[PDB]
Amino acid sequence: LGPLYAIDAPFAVNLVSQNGRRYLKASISLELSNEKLLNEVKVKDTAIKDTIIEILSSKSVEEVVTNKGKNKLKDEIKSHLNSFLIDGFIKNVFFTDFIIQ
Repeated sequence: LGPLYAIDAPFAVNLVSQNGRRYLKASISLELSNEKLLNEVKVKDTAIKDTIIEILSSKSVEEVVTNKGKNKLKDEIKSHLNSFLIDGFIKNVFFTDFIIQ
């Protein structure tokens, strides 16, 4: 059980809506694999926010309402952040707020 790191600014993106305009709002926490990564994730906050925004803004409503979609989502977030982190890796991704408008 590693250090648990909340991203304080909530995320708010457009989903792909080929009929209307639909919005995802989501509060995300990351489980860190070790303490050393805690400074790296603070240093790389901007990069991390840019990657999450690209992942979430690319999905459709159908792709995120099911649990299989949310779990696809978490794995995508883990692996894209883990492609550039160096001092550790993301163990788990947690939503504490998730809602579509």
